[PDB]
Amino acid sequence: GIKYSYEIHDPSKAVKAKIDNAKVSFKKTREASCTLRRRKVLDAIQYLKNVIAKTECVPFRRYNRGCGQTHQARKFSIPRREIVKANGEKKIKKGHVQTRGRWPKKSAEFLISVLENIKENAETKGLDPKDLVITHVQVSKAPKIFGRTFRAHGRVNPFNKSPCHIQMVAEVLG
Amino acid sequence: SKGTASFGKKNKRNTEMCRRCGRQSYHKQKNSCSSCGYPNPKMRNPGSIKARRRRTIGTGRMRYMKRELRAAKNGHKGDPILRTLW
RNA sequence: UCUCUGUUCACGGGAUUGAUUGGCAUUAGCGGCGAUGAAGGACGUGCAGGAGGACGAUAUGCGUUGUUGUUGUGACGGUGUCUGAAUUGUGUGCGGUGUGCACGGGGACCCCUUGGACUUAAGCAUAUCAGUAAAGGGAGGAGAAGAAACCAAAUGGG
RNA sequence: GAAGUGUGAAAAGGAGGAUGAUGAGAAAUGAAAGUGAAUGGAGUGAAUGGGGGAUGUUCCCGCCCGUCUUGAAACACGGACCAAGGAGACGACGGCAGGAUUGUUUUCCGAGAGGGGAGGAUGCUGCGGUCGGACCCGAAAGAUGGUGAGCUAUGUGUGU
RNA sequence: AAAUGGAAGGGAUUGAAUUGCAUUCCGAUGCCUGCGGGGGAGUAUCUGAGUAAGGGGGCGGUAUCGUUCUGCUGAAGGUCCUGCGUGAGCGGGGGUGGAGGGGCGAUAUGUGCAGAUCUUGGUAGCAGUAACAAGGAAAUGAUUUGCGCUGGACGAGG
RNA sequence: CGCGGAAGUGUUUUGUGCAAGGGCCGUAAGGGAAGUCGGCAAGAUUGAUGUGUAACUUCGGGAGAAGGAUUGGCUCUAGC
RNA sequence: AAAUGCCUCGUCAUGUAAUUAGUGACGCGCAUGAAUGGAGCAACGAGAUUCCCACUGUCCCUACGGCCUGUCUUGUGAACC
RNA sequence: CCAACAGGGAACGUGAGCUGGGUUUAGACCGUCGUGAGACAGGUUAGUUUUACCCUACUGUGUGGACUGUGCAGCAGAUC
Ligand SMILES: [Zn+2]
Repeated sequence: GIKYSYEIHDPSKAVKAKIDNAKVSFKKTREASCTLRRRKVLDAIQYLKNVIAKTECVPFRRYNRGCGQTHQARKFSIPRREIVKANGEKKIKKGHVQTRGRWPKKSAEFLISVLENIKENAETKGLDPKDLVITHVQVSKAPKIFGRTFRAHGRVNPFNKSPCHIQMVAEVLG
Repeated sequence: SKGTASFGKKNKRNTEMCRRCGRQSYHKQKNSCSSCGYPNPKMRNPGSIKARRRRTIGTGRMRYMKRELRAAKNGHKGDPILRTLW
């Protein structure tokens, strides 16, 4: 099927999981996964369960035209930094305040399924699921699925789905 | 109201299955098939160039004419029993 | 983080290269349907079956003969529901109440009837396209034609 | 009145994931448009280009192509993006040019009555001319032969 | 004396916007001078813009006949890097791929694309936007309670 | 018929609580068509029973002309 | 001076504070007129016009309130250009 | 009535702002003209007003304390 784009060095410490042609919106699922890397595997499962209860939000950064504003999104702001010696010259970099977020909740169930498979694959190799770190997440586009809808004056237009593929790799950083 | 609303009145059927050709084109008030022309003894002249190759010799089974063609390659010898009488 | 732009890996789509039990052309033979019920149509047939193909109540096949031991097959003969010219009819010959023949299918090429307009004339009416297309009737492996009430003006041909 | 051909020499085998097995090979090849992940550089200037220099920029020059037109950057028309397909070829008859083979070539004037000696032929390639669907795509119409009163209009039989 | 705030090109300038001068200087792809390339010319040389249009010399696709080579010790195609040519284009190297591919002379052509509101197929931005759905409840729900108004038969059509 | 009820039949159980601007409606001091091409739109009259009814007129009509009055609940009387 | 009159907002009277409107009267009428039918309105008209009473958010000049949308969430998820 | 009731420009400012009275294809009447089909800048009556969710402009809003200085931009009272 679909191949991994990550090269796993030291394959005794890694774990993998996949889903091909998942029946979930590609754009919403790609936003929900954009803060998962470098988290602990058990802290990313609790973070996605608070998104379903609506106590933490998902930051909307790329596919976000006309999204709602909320106070929970200010936790992902980028601070003002100093960039010394671009090419020998020091410069200054303003920050960004986030302000846009949402609570998808069907993308969050799909990502919890993939994270549970990685947790049961670590048991067979006998390593501690409290020591896993997420080192790789990728959400891609899958082929379209066709449908239809009725418009005024006896017309028909397309009415389609946009699914996706999901991969993940986890590692022990000893 | 000559559009959508006029379509809800179209529940009468004028035709039935023709007993010569098998299409839904035997008009009952006219007593006439619009495809093959039944009950005229001859079949109707086709209405288009393609219509000639949809129903002709060879588009069905040819149950007898195939047999006769195998018999004319061997001089039409018949049943070997009856050959004494002939 | 976002926007633009290098690099590497993974997608998305089906171009390109190479194949082909298919198509297309020219040439040589043949041109083999029907009241002894055709072509076409409807419905059926396998122990376990829908499509297609095959087959007809002798139904997913029977007999004879060749080759086989196989899911077996070739060449020839028999059977063929209900329909359809579809006729237990209509017309007509020979007889004197018996017994024949015609009808439908196909029509590229052939014989007879009927018969356009687009188009060209830088316009358009005679003219042209053209006695051609379309329509109808009648035949065959071809058909039609054919043995001078001819051609001519030589030392005549046939 | 369509669209749709390909696992392999062998099924030796797969089809949620992971761990694996078989095979020469995971399995026809797999471009562009467009996208995801990681990592390097730059930016708050529409972008892109040429000269001259350089591991991005700093100086100079530079309005969007095709087309009709006296005249287009145009408040003239076509063009969101990529692949593949897509338009002066063929026949007949004549002329000329270049080339090949051979050369012992010629029925004249005039309406007629009458009068009376003066190098071509057969192929091959190209260009100009005419008729052919005639460089490619495009009318409003005309004619021949057939289909319809299940919508709707009028008459008539029989019901509500 | 005119209708958005505005123009000796601008900031400015009392001569840096007037007049008269030249003994200095700057400034083209034009001129002179040394090399290189093309085309003419009677061979010591002379001469290069160009739409419509016409002529000469070259590059490339697919095949035929005719000659001459290469591939499982890894061909074509495809991708990245690199050499040669004024150019059309032609070579080599490393991955991928798993079966064929070329040079030279004459000959046959359905012989080269950015456009035609071109044809067919695939794909972006717009945009997770417009539009639509989320029907009163009781941890449970064959029990309790709240709301809406068509309900039951024959024909056509299925 | 309208305005309300039966019978039979249909129906769910973790979206928000309501800015501007829309669609369909309600109430308004004092004035009373000054609005507008134009009383468009809205407001107004409305059932029944006594009373009272003009010009004109094809003598049939006009006519419910116009204009004025009465109306609930309770307890009784009179007629057939 | 009419759904027929160019000149033309004809001239006189009447309705208003004010009348290119309406009605009455006048007539050399660009170009009225007799089944091309002329004159004429009882009854009838979702026909075209002008005025009176009544009534009012039409307006002076706007205010406040209701329900459904919009604003905010989850799911499904186009098009024009 | 008034202090006074000046004159003009902005795609003869302004229809994805409205309205649709003029103009206003297809129905109809009258007058004049034409043998006729029909004609008239002659009169009369009846006659569909589509789509923003994109870029910019403009209005607010967001872009991370407390007390203040000083530059820039806006600018209001008029008449009896
Ligand atoms: Zn038939």
